[PDB]
Amino acid sequence: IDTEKSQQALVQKRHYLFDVQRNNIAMALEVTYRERLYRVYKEVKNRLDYHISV
Amino acid sequence: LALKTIDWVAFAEIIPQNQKAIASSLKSWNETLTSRLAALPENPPAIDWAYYKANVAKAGLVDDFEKKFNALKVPVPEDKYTAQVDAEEKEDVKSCAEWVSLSKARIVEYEKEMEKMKNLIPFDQMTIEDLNEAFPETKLDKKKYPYWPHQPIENL
Repeated sequence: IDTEKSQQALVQKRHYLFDVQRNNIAMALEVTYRERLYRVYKEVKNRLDYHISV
Repeated sequence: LALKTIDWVAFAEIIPQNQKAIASSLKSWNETLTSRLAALPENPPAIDWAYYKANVAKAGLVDDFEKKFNALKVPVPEDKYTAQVDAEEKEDVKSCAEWVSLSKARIVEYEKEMEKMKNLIPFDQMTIEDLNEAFPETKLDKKKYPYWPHQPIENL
């Protein structure tokens, strides 16, 4: 009986794998978005200050 | 960016033994994304033209460059992945809901059996037939041993 109950508790906690998949996907796409932001920002400022420096 | 609360070895209790590497690989990737988002801020620090208009000697190049900047659409990434894992999770919820239902049937089946074994008449009243009914392992095999004593003489 107690083994059955423990199995029930584990299979209750089951959903963490799926929500971790969720978290990883969300974080990955957010990181990519902010990386694009900084890519374009950095490079246009690079062109601008290239002109300034020359 | 909304995130979900997470315990970690609570996530390892539920992971089967066929995909441990996959599991803690996703764990490592999670940590990579933790530190990486924690590092850089949300938005880039916008830039002032006064330092860029009073400096560049080119004709309006500051203004049109930064106009293209302030008139630029950066491609927002799209999920295309949370829905499928959400549906997978729903399906698994179904599967293990029915698993636990079956095992609840088994719970109270076991508890019925335990109430039976708890309601056994004292042994000094029990006949060999009743002991056999309450411990069916003691039933002498009248097929592999059809003749008295109905068991191997070593156990006899």
